[PDB]
Amino acid sequence: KEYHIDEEVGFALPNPQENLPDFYNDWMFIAKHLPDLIESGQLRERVEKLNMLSIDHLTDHKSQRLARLVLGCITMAYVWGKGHGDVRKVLPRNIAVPYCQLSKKLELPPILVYADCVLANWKKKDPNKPLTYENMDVLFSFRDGDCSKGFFLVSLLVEIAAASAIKVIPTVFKAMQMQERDTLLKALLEIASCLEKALQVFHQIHDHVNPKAFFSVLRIYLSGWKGNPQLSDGLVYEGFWEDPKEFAGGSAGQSSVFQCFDVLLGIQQTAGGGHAAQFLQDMRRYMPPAHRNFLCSLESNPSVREFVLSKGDAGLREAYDACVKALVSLRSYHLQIVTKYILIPASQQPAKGTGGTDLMNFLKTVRSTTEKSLLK
Ligand code: HEM
Ligand SMILES: O=C1C[C@H](c2c[nH]c3ccc(F)cc23)C(=O)N1
Repeated sequence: KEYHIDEEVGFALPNPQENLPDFYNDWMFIAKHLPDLIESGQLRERVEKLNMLSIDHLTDHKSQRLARLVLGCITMAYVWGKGHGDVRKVLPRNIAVPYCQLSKKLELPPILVYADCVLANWKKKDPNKPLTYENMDVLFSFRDGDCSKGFFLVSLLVEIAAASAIKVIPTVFKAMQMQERDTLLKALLEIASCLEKALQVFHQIHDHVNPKAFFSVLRIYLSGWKGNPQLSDGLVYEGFWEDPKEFAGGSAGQSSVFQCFDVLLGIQQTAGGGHAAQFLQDMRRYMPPAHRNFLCSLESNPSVREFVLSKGDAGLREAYDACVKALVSLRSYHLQIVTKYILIPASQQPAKGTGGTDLMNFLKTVRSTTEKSLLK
């Protein structure tokens, strides 16, 4: 099927919708003017003084995703608010019930996710320029000096960078069942080049993001109500659910990019039964419906790994390894990001990433599992 993947931007939503139908200018204004409404303390009230708009005037997917994004950021700004510690352990029935309903139709859970605040949360400034940081901006933000532009867009520019490798994947599987060795070597080497060029994109996080800002401000807003003490037994979605419900916060863990290439190269991240594997399977529930699909479509295919090892073919192993290396490289570099942006900021606070994991030995499990797949 068509797995909602683009030749140019891969898993990212292509040319997203910036404006909702006029019926929803109530929603739109609260989200568009979020930095000032919590700077004041009128956000929770402006949301409480909102009547229940039904969802059935959102027609196409682009719209429903922008509504997800609007209803998403509002729900976070409400619950967390100033984010200086005072929380709302219950969500207003009037924002809850339409957001819980849109989330059920899209098969996503009712909380801001990677798909919303990165993949649907962008536009290009001058629509006849390339997809660089200068010529791009996010649609929605939480506060000022939250460095949410840098964070969300460097995240995106990696997704973009990976799209050139994802489009090669069908060549790999065709080459295997057509028994075309030269085609397959070229394909894996191409996927390799794209994945090692994506490491340079990661370097931009230092340029456009600020450690203390991310950690003390933006981290609090992308945070979830699942194993969070602040909201002991989840959040109450008044009207929709009889009890309160626990849902994990936003994470690049909800990125299909890194999981896609783990599955392709037969790196069994989602096997073994432990904490790291479990997190990575669970975060697929937070991926869009058609991406969740794409990943198990890749699991359904014959193993590139089993195929490559079946032959005494140095060049093919070298190419397969070059891919696995690229993935280690990125996860090795990503460990340095986390040290700079979470570990040290936390140590100057008189860990806990947005996802909710024992992150340092979680990442190194996931990093270790990757380099265990190196053939040689
Ligand atoms: C300031 C920047 C970043 C920080 C502070 C950060 C932090 C973290 C943390 C704490 C986790 C563990 C999951 C959790 O508990 O949330 C994680 C996982 C992950 N991050 Fe990041 N991250 C950053 C940038 C990026 C970017 C730009 C990407 C990709 C575009 C990325 C990709 C991932 C992936 C795929 C995982 C899941 C684990 C894995 O597959 O290796 N990260 N990150
Ligand atoms: O603390 C973090 C940051 C990191 C992350 C990287 N890109 C993201 C996009 C959205 C989001 F909610 C979180 C992230 C993560 O998985 N936990």
